[PDB]
Amino acid sequence: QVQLQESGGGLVQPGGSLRLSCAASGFTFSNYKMNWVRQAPGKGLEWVSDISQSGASISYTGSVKGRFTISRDNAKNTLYLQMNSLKPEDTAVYYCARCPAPFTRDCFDVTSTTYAYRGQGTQVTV
Amino acid sequence: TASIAQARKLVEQLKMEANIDRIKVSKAAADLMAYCEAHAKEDPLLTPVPASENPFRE
Amino acid sequence: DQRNEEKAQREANKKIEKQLQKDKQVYRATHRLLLLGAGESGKSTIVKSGIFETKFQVDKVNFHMFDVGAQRDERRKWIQCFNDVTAIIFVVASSQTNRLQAALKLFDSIWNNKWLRDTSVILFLNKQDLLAEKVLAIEDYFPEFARYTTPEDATPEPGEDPRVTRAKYFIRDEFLRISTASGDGRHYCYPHFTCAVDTENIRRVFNDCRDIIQRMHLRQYELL
Amino acid sequence: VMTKEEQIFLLHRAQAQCEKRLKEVLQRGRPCLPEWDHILCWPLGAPGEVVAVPCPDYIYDFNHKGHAYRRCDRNGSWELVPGHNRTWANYSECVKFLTNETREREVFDRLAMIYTVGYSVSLASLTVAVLILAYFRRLHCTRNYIHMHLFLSFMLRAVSIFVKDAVLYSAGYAGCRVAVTFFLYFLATNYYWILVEGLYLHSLIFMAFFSEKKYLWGFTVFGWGLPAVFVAVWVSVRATLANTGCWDLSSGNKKWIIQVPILASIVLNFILFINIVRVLATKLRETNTRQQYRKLLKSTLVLMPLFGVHYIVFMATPYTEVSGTLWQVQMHYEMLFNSFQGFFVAIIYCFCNGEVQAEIKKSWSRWTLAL
Amino acid sequence: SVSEIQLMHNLGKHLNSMERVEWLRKKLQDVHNF
Amino acid sequence: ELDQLRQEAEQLKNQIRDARKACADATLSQITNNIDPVGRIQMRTRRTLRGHLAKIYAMHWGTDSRLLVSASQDGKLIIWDSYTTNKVHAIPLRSSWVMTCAYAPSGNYVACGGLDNICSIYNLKTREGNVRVSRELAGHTGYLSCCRFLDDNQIVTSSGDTTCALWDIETGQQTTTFTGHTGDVMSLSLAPDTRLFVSGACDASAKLWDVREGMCRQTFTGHESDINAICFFPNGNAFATGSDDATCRLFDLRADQELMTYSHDNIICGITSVSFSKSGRLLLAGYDDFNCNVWDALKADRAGVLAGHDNRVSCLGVTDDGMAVATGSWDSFLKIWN
Repeated sequence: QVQLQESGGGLVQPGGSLRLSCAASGFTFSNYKMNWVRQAPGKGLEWVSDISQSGASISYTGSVKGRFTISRDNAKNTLYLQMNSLKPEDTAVYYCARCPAPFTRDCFDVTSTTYAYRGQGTQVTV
Repeated sequence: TASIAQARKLVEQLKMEANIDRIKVSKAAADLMAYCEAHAKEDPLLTPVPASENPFRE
Repeated sequence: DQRNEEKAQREANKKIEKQLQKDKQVYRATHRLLLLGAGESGKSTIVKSGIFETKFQVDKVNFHMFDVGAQRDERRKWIQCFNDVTAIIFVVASSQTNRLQAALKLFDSIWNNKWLRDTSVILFLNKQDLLAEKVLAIEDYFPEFARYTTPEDATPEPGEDPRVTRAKYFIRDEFLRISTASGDGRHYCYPHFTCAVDTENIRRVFNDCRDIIQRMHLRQYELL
Repeated sequence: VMTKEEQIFLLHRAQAQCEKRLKEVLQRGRPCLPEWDHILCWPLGAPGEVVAVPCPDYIYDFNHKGHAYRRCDRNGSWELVPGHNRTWANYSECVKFLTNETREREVFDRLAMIYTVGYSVSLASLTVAVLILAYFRRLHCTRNYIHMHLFLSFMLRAVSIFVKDAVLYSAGYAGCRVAVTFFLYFLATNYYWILVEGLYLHSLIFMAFFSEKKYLWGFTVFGWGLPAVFVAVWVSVRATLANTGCWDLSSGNKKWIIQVPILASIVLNFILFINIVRVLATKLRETNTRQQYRKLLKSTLVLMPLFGVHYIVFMATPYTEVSGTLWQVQMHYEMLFNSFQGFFVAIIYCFCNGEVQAEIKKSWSRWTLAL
Repeated sequence: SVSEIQLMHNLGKHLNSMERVEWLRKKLQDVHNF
Repeated sequence: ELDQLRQEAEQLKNQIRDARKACADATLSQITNNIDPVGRIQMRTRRTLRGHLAKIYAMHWGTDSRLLVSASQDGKLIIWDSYTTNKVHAIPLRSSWVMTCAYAPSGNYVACGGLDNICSIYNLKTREGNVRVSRELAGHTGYLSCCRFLDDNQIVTSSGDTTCALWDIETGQQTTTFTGHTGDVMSLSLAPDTRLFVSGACDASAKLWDVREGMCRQTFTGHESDINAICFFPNGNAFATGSDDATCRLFDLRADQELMTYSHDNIICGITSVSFSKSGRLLLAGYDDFNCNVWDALKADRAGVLAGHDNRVSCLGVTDDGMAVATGSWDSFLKIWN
């Protein structure tokens, strides 16, 4: 089954650093563009970062540029996000999301309320 | 939180689908094989029909 | 013996084809548009059941605009139905949640879909009045705004603030960055600035559809 | 200035006029009496002298400033050439450089060779082009229908020119006139289908809201009927006012019945060409500076043979003397370009077309897949 | 002008004049010699 | 009381996983190894049906194997006589975006549907000679993706609101509601006895349903992307699914597993349509790369390619007697192969 398992959340007094991991089983991890989406309390799903099939094209939203680094490891089926210099407004549940189709540049509905290819998430609190 | 009731009915569904009797894969594969060989003569796509007995040209 | 039951079929086919020849002319004379927008984007304002149809007419040309009402926020299976449209009218609240970035991601998905490679987008950058009202009273969410210089090819309005001009052209450049990175001469983007009160939006859509038809006819001759 | 028949008339007309005078004088001293030598009416000759007569004014190719001579005997008789029972005469002043050669006889053959090789190449390429267009049903558009009409017009032009050359140049009967009439008709149809190409592209850009069947039928009738109209008017004027020989020779200013509509189409298509390249320039600059200039150059170069913008150089040139430099430049240039226009159009709009190439690739691939 | 029709007219006039200039010599030659 | 419920669900998933793993003693490839291949299967296009102005999404054969209906997004249902290439009806619709069409096995009715969230039934057998709307079935909150008749009075629909529904046409009211999917349902396939049907949604899952009681019997996973087409095996004991991951897969109902995968390294486009042959030996699949590949079901081989369309193949269908196959595509043409 297409399953995504996150880890690495917790508590960071403002200014610290965390690393989030995402274990992926059930599909060819190299054919898929991956995403990181979060949900702040009393808010909707927002888009944080994405990375291509090979880690060539990388993008971030403006509020996290210079602070987060997304990375793949296509051999061990894992995805990472290095959260450096955390502000107190970064508290959210962070989800590891997958684009719905192999060999594509578009990812339509990763930030939807009911999206199938997305894990249960991890809670980081600052 | 609707997640509680959703997880409840999910667990109910999973135990409903867990205890059902399963047959061996050899058996069902042989069954598909036997159906495919027993009906091979009545397949126009697998064994094309003489042209006089064909509605889509003469 | 059975030919009497074949001439009836030929007569029925004659009648059906003689009707379909009229349907073809009424079909090809109409320009279908898809009105897409995000939340709180003022889309229902510029409009002035699963699908809401709306027909209008500019200079003897019949337009047919469509808006998705009842569908969920998944979009990857019903947006494929909207090839063969003359343009996609995309509305953005250009002013809680970073909904400008959500609009940029939706535009990037639409511009780079395997099936939407040939459909053009008419971009309506809305709520310029609220944009001015807020910049009079941004680089936190867009770091490159601290480095952004207003383009010297700007066409400002008389007496307008050099602040709101810079903000609006920054958002337009954020969309043109996606628009110019791909396309290869298959589809075009038409950005506009629309306020709360603008009757000129229908005329803008008309001119843009005319441009799209002209460029398609030219590409059929390998002239562009 | 005179035809063979007209010059024969002028001679016999003078013969009949002199016949009256010659009978009045010859039937009524010892001068040498006027004689008819089958070209000129000799004067009364002085005894023993050479009799000088001005070169006849009714023989076009004589030097009208000279005189011919015969030798009059002292006894009033005409003197003979020593050793021969013929009267002595000398016409030098009149006809000594009478044969002035055929230098302009070489240029004509050269021009014939130029346009026959060009029209053969064009005809072959256009035949295979219309076959390729008519076979594949994927390329059945209105644009391709108009292209097929244009190609047929090119081929009928070439065939008419070949038939006219075969009939006229190896008098006054039906084969000449039918060949000439069909030649003029197919010329006119070619020019007007070039015009139709221009008008169709213009309407396709500048209105873009068009009824396809109405306009296509109107274009077909415009491209095949008005040529028939003014060619029929030319034939009706010729058969009533000239009806002379076979109609290849011009007859007094009624050549413009066919030749004014063609020049009008040329100038109109030039105007439309200018408007089209203007619109292309605006479209290329409003989409965003060297690639845009290169693309505009390629586009105008590939539009040149379709709109036919090379007739504009010499469409206003009057009828020029056939040995001047202007005439020779005009003729060589026009033969070379008119003969290869259809070849260029076939290449650009059937062979270098991406859709036709894609269809050919697909068809050949599945043909080899069928082995 | 149209170059094909002009070429036809010029060639026809040339051939008419050639026929005339050959008849004229023939006539001058056989009239003067015979 | 959430993590405990999820761990109970997880241990139930593990029990299902190893209860399936204990049943796989041999593979379908191990058993059909010595079976003779079918050879190269060459087909020819016999008819090309023309008349639709825009792309074709759906088609369905009649049970007489002569008539077929098609739906195009210009807003017409055109019924064809496949033997003579004649049009029998041309039905104008009140909504252009049709996405599904169904033919009733009685031959009297046709059902269309699309982004209007409504299933419209039409009556082809009338007194005045005019095909009119019998009833419009409302109640779905999303678009209709698939509809299949059961009788002249019952019809099963599939919607983009993650739900299937059973309808009673004479009353217009939804009888049974089939819930359980987490993504939009794209395809349905009825069992040959009309007691079961299986759905495939955009959550990489297939589900079996009991039409009578309304209960989910089995859930099948294994695809990596959204399922776009389901078809039953001709005996009702197996089915095949095509997805956006360029693989078809075969599932059993008694073994609750996947038996075969049909994939090639040269295929990187999704699958739009799936159909078996009458013997069940051939699996026909329409792809996004404008072609249609024929597969051997008991093996994993390509037996042939149906080439000839110029845009995305949207719909496939084999007649009830297996005499021909019909393909539609976004080039607005129907082709019949044989």
